[PDB]
Amino acid sequence: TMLCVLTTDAAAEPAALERALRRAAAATFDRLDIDGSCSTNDTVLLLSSGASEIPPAQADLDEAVLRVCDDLCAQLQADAEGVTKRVTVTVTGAATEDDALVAARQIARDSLVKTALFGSDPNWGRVLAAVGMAPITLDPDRISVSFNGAAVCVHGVGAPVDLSDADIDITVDLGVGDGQARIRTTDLSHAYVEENSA
Amino acid sequence: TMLCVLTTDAAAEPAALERALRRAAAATFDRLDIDGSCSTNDTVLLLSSGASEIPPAQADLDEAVLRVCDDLCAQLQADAEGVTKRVTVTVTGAATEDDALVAARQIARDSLVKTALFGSDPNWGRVLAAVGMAPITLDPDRISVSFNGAAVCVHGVGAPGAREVDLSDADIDITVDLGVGDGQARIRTTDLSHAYVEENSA
Amino acid sequence: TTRLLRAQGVTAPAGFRAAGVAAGIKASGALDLALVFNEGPDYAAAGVFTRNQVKAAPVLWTQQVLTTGRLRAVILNSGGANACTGPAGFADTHATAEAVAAALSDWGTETGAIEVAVCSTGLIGDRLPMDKLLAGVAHVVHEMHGGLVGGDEAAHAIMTTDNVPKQVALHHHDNWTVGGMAKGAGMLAPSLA
Amino acid sequence: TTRLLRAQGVTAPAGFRAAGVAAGIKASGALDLALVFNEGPDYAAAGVFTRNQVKAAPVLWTQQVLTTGRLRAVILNSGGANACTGPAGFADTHATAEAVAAALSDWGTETGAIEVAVCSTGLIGDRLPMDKLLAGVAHVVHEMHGGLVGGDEAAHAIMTTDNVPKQVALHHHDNWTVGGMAKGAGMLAPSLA
Repeated sequence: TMLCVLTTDAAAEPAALERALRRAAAATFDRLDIDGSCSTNDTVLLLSSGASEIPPAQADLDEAVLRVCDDLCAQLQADAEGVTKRVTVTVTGAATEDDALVAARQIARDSLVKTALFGSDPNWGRVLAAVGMAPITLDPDRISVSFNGAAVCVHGVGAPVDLSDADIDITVDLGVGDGQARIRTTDLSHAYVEENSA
Repeated sequence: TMLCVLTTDAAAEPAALERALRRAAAATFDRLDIDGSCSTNDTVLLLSSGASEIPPAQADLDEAVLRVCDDLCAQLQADAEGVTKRVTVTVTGAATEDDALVAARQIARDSLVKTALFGSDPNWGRVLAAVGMAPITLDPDRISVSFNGAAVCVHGVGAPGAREVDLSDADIDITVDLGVGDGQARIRTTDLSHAYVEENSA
Repeated sequence: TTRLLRAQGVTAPAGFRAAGVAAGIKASGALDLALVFNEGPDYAAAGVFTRNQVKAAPVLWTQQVLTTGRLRAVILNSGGANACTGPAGFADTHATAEAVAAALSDWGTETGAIEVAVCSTGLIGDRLPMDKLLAGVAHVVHEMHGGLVGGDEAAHAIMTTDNVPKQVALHHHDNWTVGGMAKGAGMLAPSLA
Repeated sequence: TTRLLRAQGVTAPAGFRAAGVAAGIKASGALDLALVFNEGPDYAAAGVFTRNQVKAAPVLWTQQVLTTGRLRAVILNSGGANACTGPAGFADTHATAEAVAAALSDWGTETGAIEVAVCSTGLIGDRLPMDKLLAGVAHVVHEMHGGLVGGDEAAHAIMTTDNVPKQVALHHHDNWTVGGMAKGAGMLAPSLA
């Protein structure tokens, strides 16, 4: 379960808060996916006291709420159950932004990708097997996979990487458009398993 | 990867074999779901020599291929990577057959459901949380659940005794009833164990 | 001039008090009940909630309350989700909000239950220990304050399997601030609306 | 008396031979190459394949083969998926089917590549060791027999992370049989068409 309480002393009506919250939640919490299990209790609240007496431009209020939520998501990812790797899955070159998000989640949730990651293994094969199941526009012969900026798969085949560190970026380009999206996730560790079984 | 080859000495035209195989695969292999990861290589082939010189009725050919595939699915489940629990997830009372299958698969793939089962823990709340994410017609107040025949959830709340249900044995059946129709479906799955993680992270 | 800083939370902006107490909901004795209180002058609120078709009592309650766009307080517990607990679980949620409203009203600020958001987190399927929770409610109203440690305590009290709390505040150069706290380390794949 | 019997597989029905050999594809030197041969008189066949948009060379080749409704043999290797291997990987699949068809033609049954289904399982992204594979094709064709042990060696040869083979046969009371072997212990959630 993810609970979050936001507060502000900016002067803002409920409609102003709703916009800032819905934009931030779409970009941040909605793209945080640790173990692919969505809870019965998730809640995010945003309250204003207006104690500053200052009404911000809406764009600035939105940006402030986004920065807070995004940093909170970073903190949630860093303390996830059994975390050993802090993983970002970026999909670029999709037909649409939604396609990229769907692809990224498919990869992030996949149990063989997550275990390869726990093992510090730049296993692009498992990434391709995963993304191949995404319900989106896909050309297998146009896909590239990178781990920490190093291309290991290009044009859907192995290119002619040390993942020992905790931070891992996987970047997959689909070469079928300009849609892009990014998911924060983690690996599937013995620690995850033990915490959730014992 | 799942590879399967079937052979028959029954006399049958390609179209008869195709009907048999498609019907069997949909009911068996397509409902076998161990770790939620579909491979680049999966193949099922059905060959006929017709050496028996007997042309069976279509229904009889269908049933035989079905029984064979269903048994191989049981064997594949039983020897899954790091398996400790052979888990069958049945959903009944769904709005459609497809809804029940989508439900059953949502439960079977859930990492918290699977780790609870590895622990022999009847953490039925995890099953409710999982099923509530299925993109199906659902009424949370009409969900009932049994584990190995014992009630754990009744009309969306806990059954008395639920937390003492014994899941120590290797076989676990989860039956979830949705009270919104008569669509039903069954998935063969397994738990998520330390052995699975070790095998797939080495 | 704008500063985004960790180690600050819900009480960073003006007009908010918070606290966390151990109410004995958790067998361990750890902090398990948080309160966040808006001092005014304004009470604007917005909220988004799980898209899970199985929603806990406190979600159903708070979804209803947010239709007003107004909040005085948020009361949050760990040590139990109050989820899949049926009408009786929803009655407990209502009773919590009423108890917070009564404690605040007695403390000096007239509040109705409809102005109190309720959140819970923890095991699904058990009912809440109401004697402990209601005793905790009275306690936490008398501990809340505007200091940064009040925010810290509230952040700690909402933790379940978390090892550290999660807090941040954005200080805008135009002299307004957004503060936040969060929790969640597992069953963590939000889909909010 | 229709019976479903384990430890019996693809050579249980009449008109079928099989074998499995250690071609040196696996570093272990376990069995890694299997052959199933149809003796006729009929050669009817049907197939279904992964709905994954990323399809291995042998899936692409066998889908093509199956448009004829006709098969004389299936060659299957473990120790490598030959997946995501480009035009050259597809060439390797064709070279295997060609090799089997030639070897059958030498064995005594005239056969063309288009009559030979090809399956692979193992790691994704690596090329096959063709010298070793092709030497194994010669061996496996010379080894194939209609005995149960033939079906059994083939069921063993297709294993990767499996601990046991998977085999069954249904003997219908009208004197015909359906036999089967399978493998797969992980990356195991088929979606077939």
